[PDB]
Amino acid sequence: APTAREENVYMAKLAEQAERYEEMVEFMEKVSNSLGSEELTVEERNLLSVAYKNVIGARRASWRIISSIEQKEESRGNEEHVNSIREYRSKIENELSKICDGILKLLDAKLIPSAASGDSKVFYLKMKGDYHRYLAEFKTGAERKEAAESTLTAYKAAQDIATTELAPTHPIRLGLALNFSVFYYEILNSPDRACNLAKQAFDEAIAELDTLGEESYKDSTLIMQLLRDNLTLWTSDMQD
Amino acid sequence: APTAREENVYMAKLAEQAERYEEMVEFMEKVSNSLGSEELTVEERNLLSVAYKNVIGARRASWRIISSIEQKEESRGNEEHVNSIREYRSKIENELSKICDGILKLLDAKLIPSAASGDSKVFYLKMKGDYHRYLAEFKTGAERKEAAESTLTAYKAAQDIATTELAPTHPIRLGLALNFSVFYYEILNSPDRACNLAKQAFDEAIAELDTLGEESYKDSTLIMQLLRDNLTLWTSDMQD
Amino acid sequence: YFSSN
Amino acid sequence: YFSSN
Repeated sequence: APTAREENVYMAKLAEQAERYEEMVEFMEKVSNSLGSEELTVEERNLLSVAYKNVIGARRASWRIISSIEQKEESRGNEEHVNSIREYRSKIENELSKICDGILKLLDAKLIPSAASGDSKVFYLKMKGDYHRYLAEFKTGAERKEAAESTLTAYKAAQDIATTELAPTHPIRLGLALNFSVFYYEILNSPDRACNLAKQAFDEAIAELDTLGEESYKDSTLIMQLLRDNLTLWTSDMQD
Repeated sequence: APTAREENVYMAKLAEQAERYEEMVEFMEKVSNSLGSEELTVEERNLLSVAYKNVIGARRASWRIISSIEQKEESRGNEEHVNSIREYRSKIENELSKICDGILKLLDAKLIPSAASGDSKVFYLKMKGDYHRYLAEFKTGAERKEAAESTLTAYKAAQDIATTELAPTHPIRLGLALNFSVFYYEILNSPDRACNLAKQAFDEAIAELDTLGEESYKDSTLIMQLLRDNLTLWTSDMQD
Repeated sequence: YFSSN
Repeated sequence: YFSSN
């Protein structure tokens, strides 16, 4: 008979196919809270991150829509709609704060103390950077500073390991550079250090591809397109 | 200051934009449970139906996916996965049964006793037909018969009013024919009376368009394409 | 799975 | 809103 861990992993993949990512999250958390000294397999670790990226991702999209609407109704001085919109937004933000705190507790409690290779250390620290950065995207004032500070500590810990342990062409490292640069551009409003970081990750990858090739080419070339996309539209905005 | 009814309607439209249809349903139900002798406006009545069609619609899509998977794992004799898949399916079915019973209680309690024109009588009876037919799609045995029986009573009550009160080109009447025929084809497995019904609705619409024109042409011509689509692939299957 | 309004 | 991994 299969173990609970096997059946939770199987349910999670059923949850992903039915597109019920909340329950996908719950199943993958049962797997994580059942760990001893060992760490998640690449597959389970990617199932956890896909679950959470899709739960948070639906709220982020909702937040963005409700924010743009509120910015329009502010533009007309239509306060009653504005107050309704903001109660709605505040509710979406309460979910964002809960989803983030779920994964962020897991990461510090189970996942990061189990990481045993460079691959997973970077993977979990970058995911800690990511979810502190989703908080930053909507927090204001004192709360925003704390998020941004947490984000920067996590991404820099990730990158100290990534640049010393993974190849320039590794998708988790390229993904880290991609997000770290986005954090400089959109949270810290620093286009100078966004481009320096993004373009340096791209150039070290190109250099490795030109001399050594790489394995898992599929994933990296697309993140590399992402890097180049953000770069060419960041640098058109500095000029334009 | 705007009334609670106005602010619930406004929230529902915010819920639709953020794609949070569960809460859209809740807001539109507050509007319906606040009715006296008057009925919902065309707008609010369509907001309620869009809310529910999107809540149920996500479970139906999930059910279909989990059903096809289970039919495959049955095909291999892989019973342990089959039993996991069916606990998952049974959970989706428990949500389908709850969503359906929500709108079906509202329809009999508030909406149908308030309907005062042909337009809304047909609209609510057809929506009662629709949600008994979503139950039929997954129920078995005795439960399936009761659903199918409820479905047929509702659609025939709708159609007795539709054919006597609305024009052949009216989208609610064409939509009724579209669904009624689907119920014959997919629930009653009767392709003969599906085509007779679908093709008769189409032909009376074509006849009215050819002689009198029609207003709200936008919506009807597309439902009419739907009728013709189902017809041409139903009749290719009877031949093929 | 056929088209329905 | 920019591209992120």
